[PDB]
Amino acid sequence: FPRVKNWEVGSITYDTLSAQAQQDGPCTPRRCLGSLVFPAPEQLLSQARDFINQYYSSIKRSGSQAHEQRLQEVEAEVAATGTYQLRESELVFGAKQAWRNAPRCVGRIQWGKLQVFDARDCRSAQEMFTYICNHIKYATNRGNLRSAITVFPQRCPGRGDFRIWNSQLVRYAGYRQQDGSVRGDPANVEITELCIQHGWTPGNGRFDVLPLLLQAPDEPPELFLLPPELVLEVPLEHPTLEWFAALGLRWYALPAVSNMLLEIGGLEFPAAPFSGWYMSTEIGTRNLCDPHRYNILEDVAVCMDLDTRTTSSLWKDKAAVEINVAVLHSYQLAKVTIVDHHAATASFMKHLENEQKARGGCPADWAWIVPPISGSLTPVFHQEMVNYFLSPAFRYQPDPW
Amino acid sequence: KFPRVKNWEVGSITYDTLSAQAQQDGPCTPRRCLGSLVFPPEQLLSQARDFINQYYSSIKRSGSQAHEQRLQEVEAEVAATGTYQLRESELVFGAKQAWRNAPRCVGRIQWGKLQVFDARDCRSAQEMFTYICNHIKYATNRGNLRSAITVFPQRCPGRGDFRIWNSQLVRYAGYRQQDGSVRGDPANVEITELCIQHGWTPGNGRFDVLPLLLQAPDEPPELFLLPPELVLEVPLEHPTLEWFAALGLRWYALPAVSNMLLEIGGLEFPAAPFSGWYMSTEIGTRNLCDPHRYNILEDVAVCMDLDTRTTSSLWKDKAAVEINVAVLHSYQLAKVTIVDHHAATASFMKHLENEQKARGGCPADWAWIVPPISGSLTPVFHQEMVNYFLSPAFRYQPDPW
Ligand code: HEM
Ligand code: HEM
Ligand SMILES: Cc1cc(N)nc(-c2cc(CN3CC(F)(F)C3)cc(F)c2F)c1
Ligand SMILES: Cc1cc(N)nc(-c2cc(CN3CC(F)(F)C3)cc(F)c2F)c1
Ligand SMILES: C[C@H](O)[C@H](O)[C@H]1CNc2nc(N)[nH]c(=O)c2N1
Ligand SMILES: C[C@H](O)[C@H](O)[C@H]1CNc2nc(N)[nH]c(=O)c2N1
Ligand SMILES: [Cl-]
Ligand SMILES: [Cl-]
Ligand SMILES: [Gd+3]
Ligand SMILES: [Gd+3]
Ligand SMILES: [Gd+3]
Ligand SMILES: [Zn+2]
Repeated sequence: FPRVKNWEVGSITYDTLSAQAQQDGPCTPRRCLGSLVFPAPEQLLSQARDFINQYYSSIKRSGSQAHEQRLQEVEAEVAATGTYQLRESELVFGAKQAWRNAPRCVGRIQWGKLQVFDARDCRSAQEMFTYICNHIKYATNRGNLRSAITVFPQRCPGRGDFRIWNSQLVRYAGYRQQDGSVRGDPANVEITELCIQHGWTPGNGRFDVLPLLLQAPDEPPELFLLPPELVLEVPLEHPTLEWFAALGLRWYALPAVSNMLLEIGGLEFPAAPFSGWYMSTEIGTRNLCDPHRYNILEDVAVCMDLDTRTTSSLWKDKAAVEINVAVLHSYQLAKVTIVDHHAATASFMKHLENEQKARGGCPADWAWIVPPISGSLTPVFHQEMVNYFLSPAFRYQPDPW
Repeated sequence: KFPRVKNWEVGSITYDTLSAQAQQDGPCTPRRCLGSLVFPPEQLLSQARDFINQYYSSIKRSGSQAHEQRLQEVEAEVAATGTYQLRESELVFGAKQAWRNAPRCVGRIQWGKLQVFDARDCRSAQEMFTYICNHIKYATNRGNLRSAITVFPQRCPGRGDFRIWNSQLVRYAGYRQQDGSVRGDPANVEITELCIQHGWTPGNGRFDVLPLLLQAPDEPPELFLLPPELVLEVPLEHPTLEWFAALGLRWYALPAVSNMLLEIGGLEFPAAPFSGWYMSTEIGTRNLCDPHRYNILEDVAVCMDLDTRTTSSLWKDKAAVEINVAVLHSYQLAKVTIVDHHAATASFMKHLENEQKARGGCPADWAWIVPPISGSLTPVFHQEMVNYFLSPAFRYQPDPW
């Protein structure tokens, strides 16, 4: 079992949980590919059997009558139908486990506190839309954000998938420009074009909230505008740089990923949007300062009267820190939940400790857990980590177009 | 079987075909990635054959008279002696290759410019000291630093190694207390205790340059005072924070790693100190702000009158940036070569581009290439990378005790 050191404290642990890693990653003894962003009834049964074992362990009923009976029921259902259905309590447990198992999530100290909306009876894209609106409403909670997932019907033989075409429930449009530039968010050019192609009348601002493209089984995607009073946004200002407000920057309250596949015990839920709350570096560092995103770093630095003619003035570092200060201040001012990267990584360290006691390890992707500014100022930088895949899991999947 | 590698800032794609040549298996498997872990008779002929072939291809002389002749001589030497001697030009070529192959080095744009001092006729620790003193004076060059390596005799069976017990040629002492805590550098408490144990009168300061412990084969180490005029140091001041000087901080000019093992063509050099120049985050972020190093961050924030009562003021990030400014300002004022993390990573992207054309890829350790502050503000953050072991190489080796 891999030995793991924390270099700040000197403590050492062994990740025994990694030995149970079912599915395989991209690395080999010849080469490590850890930095890459994107690396049959019998096999359904063995996946299902392992999940049921997980579930009955969690409720202190391993080896019990109810445990063996459920294993038998699942085998019989797979034999008779090619698939099986989760019980409601199994779905809740499995959704929480998938979050808990997500190696790239620094917010997992919260994994036990997750509101699970069971939408597996959803019949249409129109009912899908209503479920999504109520997710957004519940999760936003007027700024006091609450973690939630809504689970739409599973993939099954004989029917297409439910899919949310949007990568998040709330996203800003990206309009390819006349001269080849992008107005708004360059990350969203593709989905923006698809929305227009599907009847949306575009805007022309930098922060136009996109409509939803929702796909019911064997249906074209259908366009739905979000009710604007459901989409809580935060205008960005800085506590001491009064000109910052004149940038006209905004971001939205709710980070709700909507393009990932939820896998539980072999069953696949291609539509299962989940939401928490932001860590401020996601907005202030990546979304606003990535060169291929809003790319505001140099404009802020010039307004700050920094010397942008030389790298050794650290103008980039200074401007990025104040942009992150603006995000934290603005969300706090607006009474919208947000966590800074110091508080988040501190809580993740407690999560690793909890998980070492509970499970003998914790799958974690160092390059995603360490924040994109001030890396070695946070405790996770000095913590060696073991990255591996456990199920239940959130998985990437191809775009439906 | 050729990993696809994407740069996410630009969208460009390359394939690392060089990875298909990796010799020493790394620590990762398809079941788990260990990429964040700091530390994971005549097969000598196959390693020598391969290295000789490397040398002659690099001079456009594969399959020619001198190539075959050199192949026979190493064969004859190993048959008659069980080992072989590197030609002078081969030692130079191999040192530069080991540097070029170092996956954790962001400074490899310089790999072609390296001064190699051949100390393979060395004997006794007194000779090492004069060799080390020659290196330090050459490398330091009154602040206009020049990359250099000194290669002491290779390991041979039945006889002890040449070893430098210090991890660097210049290191500050770390002294315990009437209460456990350390005055000076906590990274060097052990070698301080070893140096004192061998007769060195310790100082009482936070920045006392340690003596050298130099080990001739099968002899105990010998203490050597470094000539103080040969140890160039930089008092740290800040361009605008007038009180920063009064903190009494210093760092040394020359980063000279002296505990790693150089391996060329199957031959091993446990004493081969190499030096370049600092990247400013090494000093300003890790050495001065790591909690287990000088841990100065909060003292600087107090002096800056920052709100240390909440993490979301980003007082840590602000104090860190100003410490890095102070490092850069002070080295530039002292006319000592230094490179900031923005300049260094941009040069590394150019190195990756050069290596793509020259060799079809480049072994790179993402977690070590991305700087410890402002990670996603540097281009390497957005570059996918492949990590693997090529030879010649710098390897880690156990403490010689
Ligand atoms: C409660 C507050 C939460 C915080 C502060 C948080 C934080 C984060 C952050 C910073 C990332 C990296 C995202 C990026 O760089 O793009 C992430 C990834 C992720 N989070 Fe969490 N998260 C939270 C809640 C949740 C919840 C409720 C779930 C699921 C039930 C979840 C599942 C995931 C997954 C699957 C990823 C990986 C996404 C990917 O790699 O594409 N997170 N989280
Ligand atoms: C010339 C300017 C140079 C710069 C700016 C530079 C920069 C760096 C940096 C920042 C690191 C990370 C080390 C740490 O985090 O403590 C590193 C590692 C390393 N450097 Fe360079 N370096 C330079 C020259 C050299 C030379 C001349 C050699 C060898 C001949 C070399 C070989 C290495 C090796 C082997 C490592 C890996 C250390 C390890 O794996 O622990 N570097 N370099
Ligand atoms: C629940 C939750 C909370 C939170 N704080 N963040 C996220 C979150 C996750 C991602 C993953 N994306 C796919 C990619 F790899 F492209 C990047 C992207 C974002 F923008 C996010 F906000 C999700
Ligand atoms: C030639 C050169 C230039 C430069 N800029 N840095 C280094 C350098 C390398 C290391 C590696 N060490 C192993 C560990 F992980 F323990 C840390 C440590 C340092 F302190 C350094 F300064 C070397
Ligand atoms: C190429 C590299 O893996 C990529 O830029 C990663 C690095 N770490 C990350 N970490 C987080 N949290 N989010 C990201 O999108 C990324 N991107
Ligand atoms: C645990 C983690 O691997 C460790 O802290 C690493 C991370 N990246 C690093 N990167 C560099 N350049 N130097 C280091 O010492 C480290 N330390
Ligand atoms: Cl986002
Ligand atoms: Cl150092
Ligand atoms: Gd003002
Ligand atoms: Gd303007
Ligand atoms: Gd005062
Ligand atoms: Zn790996």
